[PDB]
Amino acid sequence: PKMKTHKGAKKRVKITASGKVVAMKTGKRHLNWQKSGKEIRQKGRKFVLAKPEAERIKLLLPYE
Amino acid sequence: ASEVRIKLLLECTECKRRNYATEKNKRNTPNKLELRKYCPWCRKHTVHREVKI
RNA sequence: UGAAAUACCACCCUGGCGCGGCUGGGGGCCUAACCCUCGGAUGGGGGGACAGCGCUUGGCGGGCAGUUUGACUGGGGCGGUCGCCUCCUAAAAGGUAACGGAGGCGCCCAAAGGUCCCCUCAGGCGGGACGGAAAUCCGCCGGAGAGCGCAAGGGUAGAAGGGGGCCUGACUGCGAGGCCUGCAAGCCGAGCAGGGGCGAAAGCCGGGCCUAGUGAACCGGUGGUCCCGUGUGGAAGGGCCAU
RNA sequence: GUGGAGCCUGGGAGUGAGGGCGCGAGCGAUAACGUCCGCGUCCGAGCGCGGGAACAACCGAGACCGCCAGCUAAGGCCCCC
RNA sequence: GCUGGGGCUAGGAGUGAAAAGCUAACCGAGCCCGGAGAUAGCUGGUUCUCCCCGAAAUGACUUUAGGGUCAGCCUCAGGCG
RNA sequence: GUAGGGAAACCGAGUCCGAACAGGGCGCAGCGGCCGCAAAGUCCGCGGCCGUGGACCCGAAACCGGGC
RNA sequence: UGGUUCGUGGAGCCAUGGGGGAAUCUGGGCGGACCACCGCCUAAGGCUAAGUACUCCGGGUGACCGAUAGCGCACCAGUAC
RNA sequence: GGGGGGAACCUGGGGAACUGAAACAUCUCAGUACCCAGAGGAGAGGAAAGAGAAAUCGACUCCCUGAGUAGCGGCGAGCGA
Ligand SMILES: [Mg+2]
Ligand SMILES: [Mg+2]
Ligand SMILES: [Mg+2]
Ligand SMILES: [Mg+2]
Ligand SMILES: [Mg+2]
Ligand SMILES: [Mg+2]
Ligand SMILES: [Mg+2]
Ligand SMILES: [Mg+2]
Ligand SMILES: [Mg+2]
Ligand SMILES: [Mg+2]
Ligand SMILES: [Mg+2]
Ligand SMILES: [Mg+2]
Ligand SMILES: [Mg+2]
Ligand SMILES: [Mg+2]
Ligand SMILES: [Mg+2]
Ligand SMILES: [Mg+2]
Ligand SMILES: [Mg+2]
Ligand SMILES: [Mg+2]
Ligand SMILES: [Mg+2]
Ligand SMILES: [Mg+2]
Ligand SMILES: [Mg+2]
Ligand SMILES: [Mg+2]
Ligand SMILES: [Mg+2]
Ligand SMILES: [Mg+2]
Ligand SMILES: [Mg+2]
Ligand SMILES: [Mg+2]
Ligand SMILES: [Mg+2]
Ligand SMILES: [Mg+2]
Ligand SMILES: [Mg+2]
Ligand SMILES: [Mg+2]
Ligand SMILES: [Mg+2]
Ligand SMILES: [Mg+2]
Ligand SMILES: [Mg+2]
Ligand SMILES: [Mg+2]
Ligand SMILES: [Mg+2]
Ligand SMILES: [Mg+2]
Ligand SMILES: [Mg+2]
Ligand SMILES: [Mg+2]
Ligand SMILES: [Mg+2]
Ligand SMILES: [Mg+2]
Ligand SMILES: [Mg+2]
Ligand SMILES: [Mg+2]
Ligand SMILES: [Mg+2]
Ligand SMILES: [Mg+2]
Ligand SMILES: [Mg+2]
Ligand SMILES: [Mg+2]
Ligand SMILES: [Mg+2]
Ligand SMILES: [Mg+2]
Ligand SMILES: [Mg+2]
Ligand SMILES: [Mg+2]
Ligand SMILES: [Mg+2]
Ligand SMILES: [Mg+2]
Ligand SMILES: [Mg+2]
Ligand SMILES: [Mg+2]
Ligand SMILES: [Mg+2]
Ligand SMILES: [Mg+2]
Ligand SMILES: [Mg+2]
Ligand SMILES: [Mg+2]
Ligand SMILES: [Mg+2]
Ligand SMILES: [Mg+2]
Ligand SMILES: [Mg+2]
Ligand SMILES: [Mg+2]
Ligand SMILES: [Mg+2]
Ligand SMILES: [Mg+2]
Ligand SMILES: [Mg+2]
Ligand SMILES: [Mg+2]
Ligand SMILES: [Mg+2]
Ligand SMILES: [Mg+2]
Ligand SMILES: [Mg+2]
Ligand SMILES: [Mg+2]
Ligand SMILES: [Mg+2]
Ligand SMILES: [Mg+2]
Ligand SMILES: [Mg+2]
Ligand SMILES: [Mg+2]
Ligand SMILES: [Mg+2]
Ligand SMILES: [Mg+2]
Ligand SMILES: [Mg+2]
Ligand SMILES: [Mg+2]
Ligand SMILES: [Mg+2]
Ligand SMILES: [Mg+2]
Ligand SMILES: [Mg+2]
Ligand SMILES: [Mg+2]
Ligand SMILES: [Mg+2]
Ligand SMILES: [Mg+2]
Ligand SMILES: [Mg+2]
Ligand SMILES: [Mg+2]
Ligand SMILES: [Mg+2]
Ligand SMILES: [Mg+2]
Ligand SMILES: [Mg+2]
Ligand SMILES: [Mg+2]
Ligand SMILES: [Mg+2]
Ligand SMILES: [Mg+2]
Ligand SMILES: [Mg+2]
Ligand SMILES: [Mg+2]
Ligand SMILES: [Mg+2]
Ligand SMILES: [Mg+2]
Ligand SMILES: [Mg+2]
Ligand SMILES: [Mg+2]
Ligand SMILES: [Mg+2]
Ligand SMILES: [Mg+2]
Ligand SMILES: [Mg+2]
Ligand SMILES: [Mg+2]
Ligand SMILES: [Mg+2]
Ligand SMILES: [Mg+2]
Ligand SMILES: [Mg+2]
Ligand SMILES: [Mg+2]
Ligand SMILES: [Mg+2]
Ligand SMILES: [Mg+2]
Ligand SMILES: [Mg+2]
Ligand SMILES: [Mg+2]
Ligand SMILES: [Mg+2]
Ligand SMILES: [Mg+2]
Ligand SMILES: [Mg+2]
Ligand SMILES: [Mg+2]
Ligand SMILES: [Mg+2]
Ligand SMILES: [Mg+2]
Ligand SMILES: [Mg+2]
Ligand SMILES: [Mg+2]
Ligand SMILES: [Mg+2]
Ligand SMILES: [Mg+2]
Ligand SMILES: [Mg+2]
Ligand SMILES: [Mg+2]
Ligand SMILES: [Mg+2]
Ligand SMILES: [Mg+2]
Ligand SMILES: [Mg+2]
Ligand SMILES: [Mg+2]
Ligand SMILES: [Mg+2]
Ligand SMILES: [Mg+2]
Ligand SMILES: [Mg+2]
Ligand SMILES: [Mg+2]
Ligand SMILES: [Mg+2]
Ligand SMILES: [Mg+2]
Ligand SMILES: [Mg+2]
Ligand SMILES: [Mg+2]
Ligand SMILES: [Mg+2]
Ligand SMILES: [Mg+2]
Ligand SMILES: [Mg+2]
Ligand SMILES: [Mg+2]
Ligand SMILES: [Mg+2]
Ligand SMILES: [Mg+2]
Ligand SMILES: [Mg+2]
Ligand SMILES: [Mg+2]
Ligand SMILES: [Mg+2]
Ligand SMILES: [Mg+2]
Ligand SMILES: [Mg+2]
Ligand SMILES: [Mg+2]
Ligand SMILES: [Mg+2]
Ligand SMILES: [Mg+2]
Ligand SMILES: [Mg+2]
Ligand SMILES: [Mg+2]
Ligand SMILES: [Mg+2]
Ligand SMILES: [Mg+2]
Ligand SMILES: [Mg+2]
Ligand SMILES: [Mg+2]
Ligand SMILES: [Mg+2]
Ligand SMILES: [Mg+2]
Ligand SMILES: [Mg+2]
Ligand SMILES: [Mg+2]
Ligand SMILES: [Mg+2]
Ligand SMILES: [Mg+2]
Ligand SMILES: [Mg+2]
Ligand SMILES: [Mg+2]
Ligand SMILES: [Mg+2]
Ligand SMILES: [Mg+2]
Ligand SMILES: [Mg+2]
Ligand SMILES: [Mg+2]
Ligand SMILES: [Mg+2]
Ligand SMILES: [Mg+2]
Ligand SMILES: [Mg+2]
Ligand SMILES: [Mg+2]
Ligand SMILES: [Mg+2]
Ligand SMILES: [Mg+2]
Ligand SMILES: [Mg+2]
Ligand SMILES: [Mg+2]
Ligand SMILES: [Mg+2]
Ligand SMILES: [Mg+2]
Ligand SMILES: [Mg+2]
Ligand SMILES: [Mg+2]
Ligand SMILES: [Mg+2]
Ligand SMILES: [Mg+2]
Ligand SMILES: [Mg+2]
Ligand SMILES: [Mg+2]
Ligand SMILES: [Mg+2]
Ligand SMILES: [Mg+2]
Ligand SMILES: [Mg+2]
Ligand SMILES: [Mg+2]
Ligand SMILES: [Mg+2]
Ligand SMILES: [Mg+2]
Ligand SMILES: [Mg+2]
Ligand SMILES: [Mg+2]
Ligand SMILES: [Mg+2]
Ligand SMILES: [Mg+2]
Ligand SMILES: [Mg+2]
Ligand SMILES: [Mg+2]
Ligand SMILES: [Mg+2]
Ligand SMILES: [Mg+2]
Ligand SMILES: [Mg+2]
Ligand SMILES: [Mg+2]
Ligand SMILES: [Mg+2]
Ligand SMILES: [Mg+2]
Ligand SMILES: [Mg+2]
Ligand SMILES: [Mg+2]
Ligand SMILES: [Mg+2]
Ligand SMILES: [Mg+2]
Ligand SMILES: [Mg+2]
Ligand SMILES: [Zn+2]
Repeated sequence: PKMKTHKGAKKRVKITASGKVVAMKTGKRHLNWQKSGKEIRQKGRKFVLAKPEAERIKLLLPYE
Repeated sequence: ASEVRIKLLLECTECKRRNYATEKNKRNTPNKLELRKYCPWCRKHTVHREVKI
């Protein structure tokens, strides 16, 4: 039967207009007091997943 | 960080918002930290005060 | 006269008493629900509003049920080990294994941080009350063998070492370009803007001589924000920023 | 330097038990067809061919098919040959 | 005490002067049908021909270590030159 | 499929972070002589591989239900 | 407690085992806690074709099988054993 | 009038486990297998105390779509209007 959308992927990740997979940087959910303002600021941005991992995630989103 | 080396927040004294997290040794420093920091809401430097984390 | 001032009329406090409603407990009795029993049963006898049983609360509970009970390893078990830092092994780029050889981390500092100004060690010899191998003082020699919070290595006085003054850049908003690299992480970073610190200034400042001092998600807390709000306005509860 | 070279994008893998030898070390006993790395090589997949009495990995050499033709390699040239 | 006939007790259950004994010739949980083609990171097996290329047994991480994901190495198509 | 960016309100060849008119992230643009050629995209056929099913085939020891 | 996409979630709705327990239209249920506004609907009685499912049975037809195939059985088969 | 029977289909009352989550308990397999009661050529459902945002629609059943959407979920595996 028809493939199901993986909802863990759908909730964490976005496929961009050209087919990149963009996610939120990790590492700032907690334990942030002794992290420089540089670490916190930069971890607040989106990044582009490396191609091998992006190809896997995209197959999980067959209808995006 | 330990039982005597606590983490804490710095609260802008004018607009009340907590803008900074840091640490101190409460044996060496029993009194509240007071430090002039740049507050991005007031957009200027302000005395910030130690507050419970 | 005090703050208030009187006889009498209320209403209400105070705290208690006697009646009463309404129950909350307890003690005693009763009989009729309910239970037991009796050649007799629309009855008599016994128990009795308990016990049994229904719903719900917490508790004890291998009698039973489903399972869990790590890996490496000169076989397995036992012992040891599991992440991170330093040195060697490592064959002069990088990287490189063994239950190979040695150590250390799971902290700390409100200054042990920024800037400005100043200062220079250990050690050896001679000399000086108590005062010594070694306390403090004076001279001469002494490039770094001292110091740099803590392992080791690198680095270092033309300071990163010692002292003082003013300070909070132990910034907010970003970030060219790179190191490293399977991912995800880790690392370095000029410069631009906001508002500052020190300095006459050139300038420096996004913690600490550097390399360990750490933990991805999920779930939840707290402070902001005022973005969503299930017909509508709110609210409930979410999101976003910070921890 | 034109090579079954290199680079970019994408489709399909398989492999993640290696092993011997030479050199450089550690471990072991300046032991092991021992073990664990590094550089290389061959076997693996060339148990096809010549030599080494026989013999994956030593020496020689990379088998498209055929020939009762010639030259060589290592190794050999008394006989088995 | 032994024995005939007639009866009752069974599967997490019986029965057991206790051996986990016996419950229809294998009982630490009977047999049959069914869920059912359970599941098996294990072992085995996998069928015509010819042509070209042609690996790996490493690294990281892994309740991981004879299994995997990614990278490395092979192969095909397009492109670059 | 023809628009993307943002958690979203929303805005839109832009948008998000931001005080920024700063910087960055993710985005935005045919060949020939009106024509032919080609193409975004999409539809169908064919083929490789993937997902869901027992999913290349055979094989447990077992677990459960209902009966004997 | 169950049903629903809803596994306690902000948890409404529909169903109900236990306890409490109404009203007759100005009555009552719903629009996802709740309150207001605005709308929708009329619970606690019952019935109702057709369109849908299946294939013991009859027929029609196959880029379905052809006796190890096709039903377990082409034949005296749910038989012998 | 009832009783019993009928391949499969249907409704109601009860209701697993292997398995998947590369262990496992919530979760999944699944209200499936299966037992039982009842129905009939069908059964169930059915004439709004409906939907839910349309100032709207207008019983029920069934197919296509909406849609693997909205959501649910040790926010895992998966489930799924
Ligand atoms: Mg999720
Ligand atoms: Mg994060
Ligand atoms: Mg975390
Ligand atoms: Mg956070
Ligand atoms: Mg958060
Ligand atoms: Mg720090
Ligand atoms: Mg900082
Ligand atoms: Mg900070
Ligand atoms: Mg920020
Ligand atoms: Mg779609
Ligand atoms: Mg009495
Ligand atoms: Mg009595
Ligand atoms: Mg009595
Ligand atoms: Mg009682
Ligand atoms: Mg009773
Ligand atoms: Mg109660
Ligand atoms: Mg209890
Ligand atoms: Mg117990
Ligand atoms: Mg047990
Ligand atoms: Mg279970
Ligand atoms: Mg199980
Ligand atoms: Mg466990
Ligand atoms: Mg355990
Ligand atoms: Mg364990
Ligand atoms: Mg093991
Ligand atoms: Mg083991
Ligand atoms: Mg051993
Ligand atoms: Mg082993
Ligand atoms: Mg061995
Ligand atoms: Mg041995
Ligand atoms: Mg070993
Ligand atoms: Mg042990
Ligand atoms: Mg070295
Ligand atoms: Mg080295
Ligand atoms: Mg080296
Ligand atoms: Mg070298
Ligand atoms: Mg490199
Ligand atoms: Mg060991
Ligand atoms: Mg000072
Ligand atoms: Mg220091
Ligand atoms: Mg001296
Ligand atoms: Mg002296
Ligand atoms: Mg003296
Ligand atoms: Mg002296
Ligand atoms: Mg020194
Ligand atoms: Mg020390
Ligand atoms: Mg100083
Ligand atoms: Mg100073
Ligand atoms: Mg001043
Ligand atoms: Mg960069
Ligand atoms: Mg990287
Ligand atoms: Mg690191
Ligand atoms: Mg770090
Ligand atoms: Mg400035
Ligand atoms: Mg300035
Ligand atoms: Mg300035
Ligand atoms: Mg000045
Ligand atoms: Mg300046
Ligand atoms: Mg700077
Ligand atoms: Mg430090
Ligand atoms: Mg310093
Ligand atoms: Mg989880
Ligand atoms: Mg949360
Ligand atoms: Mg709003
Ligand atoms: Mg509003
Ligand atoms: Mg509303
Ligand atoms: Mg209002
Ligand atoms: Mg309000
Ligand atoms: Mg809110
Ligand atoms: Mg944060
Ligand atoms: Mg080639
Ligand atoms: Mg291809
Ligand atoms: Mg293929
Ligand atoms: Mg593979
Ligand atoms: Mg393999
Ligand atoms: Mg392996
Ligand atoms: Mg291996
Ligand atoms: Mg091996
Ligand atoms: Mg090995
Ligand atoms: Mg090896
Ligand atoms: Mg060797
Ligand atoms: Mg030699
Ligand atoms: Mg050697
Ligand atoms: Mg060595
Ligand atoms: Mg010897
Ligand atoms: Mg060997
Ligand atoms: Mg050897
Ligand atoms: Mg050796
Ligand atoms: Mg080798
Ligand atoms: Mg092999
Ligand atoms: Mg050879
Ligand atoms: Mg070869
Ligand atoms: Mg050979
Ligand atoms: Mg051979
Ligand atoms: Mg040979
Ligand atoms: Mg020979
Ligand atoms: Mg010979
Ligand atoms: Mg040989
Ligand atoms: Mg040999
Ligand atoms: Mg050849
Ligand atoms: Mg000749
Ligand atoms: Mg010769
Ligand atoms: Mg000879
Ligand atoms: Mg001769
Ligand atoms: Mg007898
Ligand atoms: Mg008998
Ligand atoms: Mg008998
Ligand atoms: Mg019996
Ligand atoms: Mg008995
Ligand atoms: Mg029985
Ligand atoms: Mg049994
Ligand atoms: Mg049984
Ligand atoms: Mg059993
Ligand atoms: Mg007996
Ligand atoms: Mg039998
Ligand atoms: Mg038996
Ligand atoms: Mg027997
Ligand atoms: Mg027996
Ligand atoms: Mg058993
Ligand atoms: Mg059966
Ligand atoms: Mg099954
Ligand atoms: Mg089987
Ligand atoms: Mg199955
Ligand atoms: Mg299993
Ligand atoms: Mg086959
Ligand atoms: Mg070839
Ligand atoms: Mg090799
Ligand atoms: Mg390996
Ligand atoms: Mg990894
Ligand atoms: Mg591990
Ligand atoms: Mg683990
Ligand atoms: Mg490992
Ligand atoms: Mg395995
Ligand atoms: Mg691969
Ligand atoms: Mg290559
Ligand atoms: Mg190649
Ligand atoms: Mg490729
Ligand atoms: Mg090509
Ligand atoms: Mg070429
Ligand atoms: Mg579209
Ligand atoms: Mg969006
Ligand atoms: Mg904003
Ligand atoms: Mg832009
Ligand atoms: Mg750009
Ligand atoms: Mg065309
Ligand atoms: Mg086309
Ligand atoms: Mg594929
Ligand atoms: Mg299946
Ligand atoms: Mg199967
Ligand atoms: Mg299959
Ligand atoms: Mg398949
Ligand atoms: Mg058995
Ligand atoms: Mg089980
Ligand atoms: Mg079991
Ligand atoms: Mg069992
Ligand atoms: Mg049974
Ligand atoms: Mg309820
Ligand atoms: Mg419920
Ligand atoms: Mg439920
Ligand atoms: Mg929830
Ligand atoms: Mg609900
Ligand atoms: Mg009720
Ligand atoms: Mg209710
Ligand atoms: Mg009304
Ligand atoms: Mg009313
Ligand atoms: Mg109601
Ligand atoms: Mg209600
Ligand atoms: Mg409604
Ligand atoms: Mg309501
Ligand atoms: Mg509402
Ligand atoms: Mg309505
Ligand atoms: Mg009709
Ligand atoms: Mg009908
Ligand atoms: Mg009909
Ligand atoms: Mg029909
Ligand atoms: Mg027929
Ligand atoms: Mg025929
Ligand atoms: Mg025959
Ligand atoms: Mg036959
Ligand atoms: Mg025949
Ligand atoms: Mg047959
Ligand atoms: Mg027949
Ligand atoms: Mg016969
Ligand atoms: Mg009947
Ligand atoms: Mg049912
Ligand atoms: Mg019934
Ligand atoms: Mg039920
Ligand atoms: Mg059961
Ligand atoms: Mg289960
Ligand atoms: Mg299954
Ligand atoms: Mg699965
Ligand atoms: Mg499992
Ligand atoms: Mg599994
Ligand atoms: Mg298991
Ligand atoms: Mg279920
Ligand atoms: Mg049923
Ligand atoms: Mg069935
Ligand atoms: Mg009946
Ligand atoms: Mg019947
Ligand atoms: Mg009909
Ligand atoms: Mg009917
Ligand atoms: Mg009806
Ligand atoms: Mg009606
Ligand atoms: Mg759609
Ligand atoms: Mg379900
Ligand atoms: Zn402020």
